[PDB]
Amino acid sequence: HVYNYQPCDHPRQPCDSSCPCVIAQNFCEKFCQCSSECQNRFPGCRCKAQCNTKQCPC
DNA sequence: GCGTACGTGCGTTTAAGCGGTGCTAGAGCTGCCTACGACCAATGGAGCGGCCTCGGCACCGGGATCCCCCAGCCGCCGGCAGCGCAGCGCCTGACGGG
Repeated sequence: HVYNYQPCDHPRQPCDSSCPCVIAQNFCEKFCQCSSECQNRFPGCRCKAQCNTKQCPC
């Protein structure tokens, strides 16, 4: 069930299980209204050599 | 489960052990003489107290390793399953015998 990303909006709600990204089984993008503390956002892709291999989580 | 090496036993054999000398070295003691450490009275300054000021170390923050981990990756190889086959014993021909 691959779902197209949708910007979840949480003006006062937390990034709860009601989060559209959460229910969509997908990470919250930086375009989402989930704050800079949302735990569903991607962490940052710090693969030193090249972000290109099996060790690269990305 | 393997296996060796250490316990048990036997058969030499030899140095411990006993009993015996014989010695003098060295310990024990005494006599006597000296010096050296305790004691006493003085003296000052080394040591101990009281301030009291810088920076060595503490602490931080950040960047720098660097081991630790492990899937990636391949080599290897052996097992394994499949395939081709080598050899044999029987099967069965070739041909004279029965």
